[PDB]
Amino acid sequence: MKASRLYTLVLVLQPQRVLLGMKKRAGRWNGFGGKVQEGETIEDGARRELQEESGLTVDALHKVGQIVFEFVGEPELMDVHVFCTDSIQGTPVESDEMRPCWFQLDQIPFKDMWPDDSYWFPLLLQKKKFHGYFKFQGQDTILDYTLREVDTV
Ligand SMILES: Nc1[nH]c(=O)nc2c1ncn2[C@H]1C[C@H](O)[C@@H](COP(=O)(O)OP(=O)(O)OP(=O)(O)O)O1
Ligand code: NA
Ligand code: NA
Ligand code: NA
Repeated sequence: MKASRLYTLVLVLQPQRVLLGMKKRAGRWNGFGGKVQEGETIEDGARRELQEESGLTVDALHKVGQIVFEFVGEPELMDVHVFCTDSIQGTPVESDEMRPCWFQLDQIPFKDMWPDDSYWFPLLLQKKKFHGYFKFQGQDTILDYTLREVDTV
C-alpha cells in the first residue's frame, strides 16, 4: 500500500448556505484546506489552512469524515480529514489563488466541484459521518471508490 500524505478540508456550513473557494490559478470549487504541517494536530492544521486560505478564524471544528484519494501515476495517497463548522468569525477574503463564495444549499455547484463531492457531501448535509476512498485517472474520471457511513470517524 502506498504511503499517504495528510491533508485537511473544511466546509463552512450554515443553515441555508455553504462557503466554497474557487481555484483561480483552476475553475473548481472546493472547501478550504491543505497539507498538515509537522507538529500540529490535524484539527489545528485545518484551522490554520482555513485562516490562511480564506481569512476566517474559528474556535473549533467538527470532524465529519475522512477520504483517501489515489491518482493514477502518483506515488502517494492523499489522506484528507474533513471538518465542518457552522460558526464564523470575519469575512472571507479573495486572494490571487482563491475566490470564496457562498452558495445556497439548493444551488450546490456539484458540476464545478471535484466529482467525489457528489457522493459524500450529501452525507455531510444529513449530519452523517463517513469514510471514503476514490481512485482518479486525472481530474475527472473515477476508476474505483468506496464510501461508508460511520458512527465514529
Ligand atoms: N478529490 C478531492 N475532493 C475534494 O473535495 N477535495 C479534494 C480532492 N482532492 C484534494 N482535495 C482538497 C484537499 C485539500 O484541501 C486540497 C489539496 O491541498 P493543496 O494542494 O491545496 O495543499 P496546500 O494548500 O498545502 O498546497 P500549496 O498551496 O500548493 O502549498 O484539496
Ligand atoms: Na493552503
Ligand atoms: Na499549506
Ligand atoms: Na490549499
